[PDB]
Amino acid sequence: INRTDQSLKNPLLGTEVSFCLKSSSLPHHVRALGQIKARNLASCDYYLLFRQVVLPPEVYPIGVLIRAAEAILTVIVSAWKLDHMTKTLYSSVRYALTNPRVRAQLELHIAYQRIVGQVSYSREADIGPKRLGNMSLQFIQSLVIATIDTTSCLMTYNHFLAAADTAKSRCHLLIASVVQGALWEQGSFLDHIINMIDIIDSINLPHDDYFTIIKSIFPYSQGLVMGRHNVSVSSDFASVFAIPELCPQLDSLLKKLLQLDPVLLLMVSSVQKSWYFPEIRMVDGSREQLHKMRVELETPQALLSYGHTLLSIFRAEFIKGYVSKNAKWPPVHLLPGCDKSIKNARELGRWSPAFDRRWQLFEKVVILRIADLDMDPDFNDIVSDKAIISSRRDWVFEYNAAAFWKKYGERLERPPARSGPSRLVNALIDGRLDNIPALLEPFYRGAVEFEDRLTVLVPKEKELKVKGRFFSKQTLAIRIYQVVAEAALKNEVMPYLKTHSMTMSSTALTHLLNRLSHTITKGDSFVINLDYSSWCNGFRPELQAPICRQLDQMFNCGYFFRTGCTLPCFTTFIIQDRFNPPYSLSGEPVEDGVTCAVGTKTMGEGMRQKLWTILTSCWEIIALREINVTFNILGQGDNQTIIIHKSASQNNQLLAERALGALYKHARLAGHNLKVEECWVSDCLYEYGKKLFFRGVPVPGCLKQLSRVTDSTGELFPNLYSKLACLTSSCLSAAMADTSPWVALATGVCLYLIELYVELPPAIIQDESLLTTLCLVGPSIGGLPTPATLPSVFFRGMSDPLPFQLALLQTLIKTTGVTCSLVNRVVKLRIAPYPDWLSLVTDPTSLNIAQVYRPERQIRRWIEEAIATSSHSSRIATFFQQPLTEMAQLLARDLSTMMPLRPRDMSALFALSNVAYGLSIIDLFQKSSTVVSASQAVHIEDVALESVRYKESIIQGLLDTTEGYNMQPYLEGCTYLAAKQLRRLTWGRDLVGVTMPFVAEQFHPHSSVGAKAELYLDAIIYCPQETLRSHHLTTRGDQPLAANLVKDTLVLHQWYKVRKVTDPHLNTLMARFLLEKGYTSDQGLTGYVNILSTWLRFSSDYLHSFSKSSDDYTIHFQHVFTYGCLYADSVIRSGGVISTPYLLSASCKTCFEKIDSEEFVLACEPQYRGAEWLISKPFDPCVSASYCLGILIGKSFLVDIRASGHDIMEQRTWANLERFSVSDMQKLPWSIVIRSLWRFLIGARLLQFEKAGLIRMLYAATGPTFSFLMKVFQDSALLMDCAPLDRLSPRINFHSRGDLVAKLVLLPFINPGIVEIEVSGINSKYHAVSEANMDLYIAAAKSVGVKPTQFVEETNDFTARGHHHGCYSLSWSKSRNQSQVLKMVVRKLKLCVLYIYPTVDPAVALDLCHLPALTIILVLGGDPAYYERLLEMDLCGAVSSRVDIPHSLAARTHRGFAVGPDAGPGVIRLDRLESVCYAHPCLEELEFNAYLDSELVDISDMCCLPLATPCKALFRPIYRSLQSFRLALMDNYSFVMDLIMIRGLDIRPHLEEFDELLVVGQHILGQPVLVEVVYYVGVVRKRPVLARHPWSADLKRITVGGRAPCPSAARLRDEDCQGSLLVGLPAGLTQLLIID
Amino acid sequence: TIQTAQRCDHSDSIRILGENIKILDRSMKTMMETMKLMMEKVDLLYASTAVGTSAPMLPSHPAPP
Amino acid sequence: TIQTAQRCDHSDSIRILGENIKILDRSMKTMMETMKLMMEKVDLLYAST
Amino acid sequence: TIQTAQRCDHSDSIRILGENIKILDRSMKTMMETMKLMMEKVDLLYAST
Amino acid sequence: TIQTAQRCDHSDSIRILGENIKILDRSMKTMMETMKLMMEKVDLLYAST
Ligand SMILES: [Zn+2]
Ligand SMILES: [Zn+2]
Repeated sequence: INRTDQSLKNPLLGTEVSFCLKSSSLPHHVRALGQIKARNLASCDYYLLFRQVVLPPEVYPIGVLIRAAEAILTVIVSAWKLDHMTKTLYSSVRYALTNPRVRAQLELHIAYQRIVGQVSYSREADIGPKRLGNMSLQFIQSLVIATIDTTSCLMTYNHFLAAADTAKSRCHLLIASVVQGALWEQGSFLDHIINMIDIIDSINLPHDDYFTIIKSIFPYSQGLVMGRHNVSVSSDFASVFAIPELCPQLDSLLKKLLQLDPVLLLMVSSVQKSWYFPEIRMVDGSREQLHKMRVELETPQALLSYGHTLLSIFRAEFIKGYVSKNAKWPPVHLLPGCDKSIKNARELGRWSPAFDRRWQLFEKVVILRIADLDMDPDFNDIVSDKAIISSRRDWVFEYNAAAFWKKYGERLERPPARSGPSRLVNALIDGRLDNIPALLEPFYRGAVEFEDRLTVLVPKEKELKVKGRFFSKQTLAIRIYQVVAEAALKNEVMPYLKTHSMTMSSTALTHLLNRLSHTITKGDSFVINLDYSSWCNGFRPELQAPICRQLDQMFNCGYFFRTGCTLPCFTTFIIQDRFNPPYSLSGEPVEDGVTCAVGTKTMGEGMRQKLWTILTSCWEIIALREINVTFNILGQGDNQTIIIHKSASQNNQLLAERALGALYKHARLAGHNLKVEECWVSDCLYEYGKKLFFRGVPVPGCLKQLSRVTDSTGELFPNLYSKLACLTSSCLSAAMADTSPWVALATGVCLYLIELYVELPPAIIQDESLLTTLCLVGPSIGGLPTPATLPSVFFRGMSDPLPFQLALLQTLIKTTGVTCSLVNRVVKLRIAPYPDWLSLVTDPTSLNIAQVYRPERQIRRWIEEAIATSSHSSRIATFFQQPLTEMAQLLARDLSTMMPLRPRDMSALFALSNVAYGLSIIDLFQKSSTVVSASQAVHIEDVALESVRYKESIIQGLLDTTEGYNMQPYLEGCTYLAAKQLRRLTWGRDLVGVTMPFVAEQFHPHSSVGAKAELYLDAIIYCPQETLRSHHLTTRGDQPLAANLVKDTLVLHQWYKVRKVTDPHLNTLMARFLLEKGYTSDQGLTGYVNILSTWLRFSSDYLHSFSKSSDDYTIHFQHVFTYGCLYADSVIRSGGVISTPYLLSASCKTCFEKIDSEEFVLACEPQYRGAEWLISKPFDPCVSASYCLGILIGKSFLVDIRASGHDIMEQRTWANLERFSVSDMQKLPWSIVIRSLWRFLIGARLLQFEKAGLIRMLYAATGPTFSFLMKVFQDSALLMDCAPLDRLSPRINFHSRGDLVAKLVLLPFINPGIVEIEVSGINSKYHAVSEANMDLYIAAAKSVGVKPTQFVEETNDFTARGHHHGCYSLSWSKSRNQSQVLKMVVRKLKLCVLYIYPTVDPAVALDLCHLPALTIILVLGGDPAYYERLLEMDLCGAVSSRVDIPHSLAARTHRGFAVGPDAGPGVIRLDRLESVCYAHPCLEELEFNAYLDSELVDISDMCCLPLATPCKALFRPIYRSLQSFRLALMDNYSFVMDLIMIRGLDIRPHLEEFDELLVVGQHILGQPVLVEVVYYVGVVRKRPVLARHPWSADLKRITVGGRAPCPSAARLRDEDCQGSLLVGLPAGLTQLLIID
Repeated sequence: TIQTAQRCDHSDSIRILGENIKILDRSMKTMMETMKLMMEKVDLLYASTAVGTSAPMLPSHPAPP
Repeated sequence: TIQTAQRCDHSDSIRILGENIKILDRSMKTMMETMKLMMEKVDLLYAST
Repeated sequence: TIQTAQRCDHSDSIRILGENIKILDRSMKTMMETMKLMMEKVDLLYAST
Repeated sequence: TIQTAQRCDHSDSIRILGENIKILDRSMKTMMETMKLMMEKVDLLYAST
């Protein structure tokens, strides 16, 4: 066949056209030459034609497409229940498809795609004169002849592909831009896009200049943005480019866009691959490439010297990494003359800081063997997407015999038989890769055979470099060498290097980026971007020889690496440019300097991609450290982003200038001339990971990613299904990485409809209802892939696509004029006759349907016969042709016998299987590059016929009206039950484990404007801290955001042994699995909504139904929170403002199913014998869990204390301490955890610094700390049930629950009296419990029992006839009298229901709450902040037991009696009396008068009610018993004495607390209470000193003011009690108590 | 009997032998590095003179064990 | 007596010194082989003279 | 007694130690007559420049 | 018993190898003088190119 491409995937090359125009003898060239008209524009100027193509307006009736898109988007949004947004979307798409320019572009794209589909993969040779408006395209084999009137443009097929791709990209760009403009603060920027398109299309400069402008458009925009918003460091990057001097209109447009909004300019200008691509100038590009490869900017000797310096710095960095990891020096040898400091450091084992600035000392240290080289790469990466050649005897294949004959005058002597097994896969099958080390030996010895000393240079496609960006395609042996070396470096070296480790790690890197995102705005930590334009054609052998020798010595692979640094000096390079072949002399190419080059200095692009990164980091570090500036490096290879932190010595400008100078100097020495035209310094704009952050906020990529047309129909013959799948994957990737889900979804729907329009016939296209149903069907139940039915778009983690699919279909049926019959005839469900368990294990969520539209691949067919031919059998080639599929089927059917069938666990089990590995290897071998291209190339008529066969089959299938399985019963009622029933029917065994419901079905959003009580019964509440508006969508808020098989098998063994099961069959299966491997012995949300989330506070108040019991329900919190944030985002973007808090209520009752905490009992003994050929190489948990929690918390505190204020905003505890529930923790007896933590703390025995840090931050609360402790400690049950606390409760005094917990957890360092009593308990084996298996103990303790109860302790009540016991709640608080007065009024009025507004004092509300036989209804208006505060304050269950939450959240105004308002019906009002004219029997002085609706309430007859066990709100710790007060006072005195010994600790806050107790004691003793007291504190003669009189000059004077007599102390002021207080007290304490 | 044992003990002599062997090993390592420098120089010179001609890549390491 | 015999036996030291001398011999073979190539690297230079 | 007494045998080890020393010294002499090969080759190279 | 002790007696043999160690060590030294000299010879040759 011919024209075997439907998308541009090769670089444009005009050599063939030029050869044809030179009177070539090829028949098809002769035919083509006879059709070009007089004026024949050169192929270079192909865009000059395809820019003049104009179709007549309204050529394609796409109105049905518009209606279908509208209906589809309406249905999707309605299903999501965000109906208020519909209008916007429902209009935007319409507008997008009604603008004349956008419609014209879309019609042009459709015409292009139809033309491509009518010619590509055609049996015919030359296709008739197809018409494209005013063009007259006329294909001839791989040559095209465009013709606008009297102007031919003879070009290659790839040029036409480039034009079609340009049209497609422009259509995508226009549609995406319109949709984005709809959902965007400053919308409708489509006009600027159209103006830009017209301006660029108006350019008339020659090819080279035009493409220079196109290439520079984006860097110039970056320069414009930087030059306008650089606050500290000046930049002149914008001045380098010549856009203003060549395209003034484009410059003016860019300036205008910058004026409007910089982010808009960055977005618009990022579309590079949407303007016609260039025709690489091979003659002037290949010569330049070859010359640049073998140029010498530095003399080799200087290069070698600097290479030695690089070796020194590399050794230093590696040693630092190794010692930091393994706490010891690696095996090293010190040459004579080594500095004594190195000797001592090695002897002890450490990394003295002085080394980092003195790397030169390391020149005398040589690292001995540290590891070994694994000459055995896995197939996964060995055959990755990288074309290769069999061996040197293949170069003749990549050229044209006729062209070779014409150029010289002699034949090519091409071997008629295929001299080599095509690509990697074919050579592998031939059996060459059987023995890897035997193949790599010549590298080890250092003499690679002549057969493997050839490399082909291939121009890179889809790029704007006029002269090309050649990459390397290399023989098999060199490819294996590169793979092995890269793997070894990435595994055994890179992690040790500090610079690359922080980027290899996913979490660490993120932290750094976050820090930068929070610093560049502040005016510090600027960024330097370096762009090595000649990185690959840089490194010379000399620069690599030292580090390469060191590496060879490290891995004991003699000269293995070193050979790579000299190999290019003996290699032959040729340029893959057909119709321009190098001359041959004796079967080898000759050197001409234009097409062939015998030996060059550098291996080539990509080769040794890692070692080069190591060296680059090395010399950048050398450059920076020598000027002593803190820095970080993020290197993507060619380009490097260097973050430079501010230094108080100099401003940012001088620092940046010095850093640039140093980098230039120290990169010149390494033979990398760093021209200052691509390196710039900024503090507002920086790029990493191809994401362009501006002011720390990522720039949206919607325009770029959606306009980046992918390869499409990859690794398969062309077909509708593959195109739709690729489009869906592109849309999902755009949504997941960085894009608005709505923009991606709408653009995906529009593009999907366009794609269907391209292929399908008018019979289906002109049917609106059929088109809608077909687009909504989804792949799950069996249908073409679509971007609509993808719940993974909105949500981040794993998703279940079936319930969402059924919900979409239900909404469609219920809203649109479509009946269930149409859905039936579109879905065409057909249950498979037998269970295919292999599909289930591969895809747990799938059904047993026959996927008719799926394309049946035949790659296995081609290779199955390939292995049969030639009988070669040494490797995977032979011992993987066994009936692997049948064995996998047998294993799957065997796993199917599980009684509570769990597809998730089924897949888990069928993952640690030799058969599973074999199947995965087969899949990778099939679905990869270098195999499909090779397999398709050898056999292509098959795919040519298969494409048309598939197209006809799918058309016929879609056209017929026969209905399938009646899906009516599954399109009504809760979608969760429907999904379960459908799975059970299609499978027949009632899958349990994967049916997590559709969140929108589960939860219905609502606003608190008129919410009823019932809606609040089970709801999740969101509170915005202020009125929300579109501005908030961007400005951040304040609220927080191989060999593995054996280890996996062992981990699963432990996990399944923990779950308390006894399955002999499962143990047998696991033993069989391990037998083969040889072990035969034993919150978070998504990217889109984080910013808006930061302004919202989540919650969990539906505990009234679905969180009180330990049973876990199907709810998925991440998804629920993401959905709620999406609702808020929709309200904002639809022009609304979120002012009041809003809730998500529980809608579908049946969608809340209690999770089945059952265990599988696999019945039949397994029959999966094994795959010997595969894989050549080989006490209760409560106590353990409690000790583990104690030690984990201890180390978390130990790491938190080290962090500074700038390093505490991160919530990442030591090791992910947060992913835990609340009930799970409450299972453990907290006493055990407290004792474990105390033992760890005392055993740790940190010195003053750490102790002071702990004291300060724990009295405060920050980060993964007392913060999360208090989080865990809301439930008052634990407190009174915490054995340490109950004993301690009468020993310490507090003021809030945030202080009692601090005292309890700080007991070890404050009150040794009791901690040394509880320290008795200990067990060595518990200490040995490792944390690597921490989750195992928690899982073992998941179902220990039931958590404790809350109880309800009482407060001092009153009655008409009572006994005055004199006890009163809130004695310390000033509101004491007010609270008591309100209590008396309530009891006098005999109220059963009372309303409390947030205005009332929290303490007063709490005291009112503790009243029995009273219902409290807080007027919260949907904000639980006040109620949460009350719960936190209280230490009993009174609040939780007597506060009606459903009514409180639903009440905006009081209904009946209330407190807090100053006036109104039923309002209780207290008027403070100017003079106390009444002495109440219970209250000595009545300071207030109670009124109710203007009527005074008489409380004279009221009297105290008999008291009983009181709540902690009465401050029992200081009880009537003065001995208790004596205990507390002495304990605090001792604690203060101990604190005084802590150097550098601000003791003042503690001294005020101690002075409070001192005031209480003075009041008890009768001493006067001085308003101000001056205390002198210091350490004299190594002893604490706390005296009011200065007897030592070193004592620090501290003054405490505001001292007042505590009325609570009045009760303790018994005359006989005064003497008992001072008996036995310390002399200093007695002196302090007694006022002179 | 008692005096016949310590004469049969040569712990100090064996320690001296081991220390001397360690000295031999150290000097051997130093030679390894000096020879590696020589090899670097000669290999780089040969490679530099190799480009542009078909000079064979003579081995620069004996063989794997 | 027995404790005296233990001090009289130094197999552990014998083992380490035997291994050390063996690896020394291997290093020597490597020395000879590596040097052997230099003659091929320099003889052509003399011819070029 | 006899079982442990036989373990004290080290004559076989002394044999291989002696042979190792002999062969190592032979390699040393071989390298001596090797280096002596290029000794003059590079010594007269002073007059070469 | 005495004969067994005599059988284990190898001090003389040890003495022999002990002296060889010097012949080793001394020999080792000369190598440097015949390599450092050529090391610098190559170094000043590579620079002059
Ligand atoms: Zn439902
Ligand atoms: Zn309470």
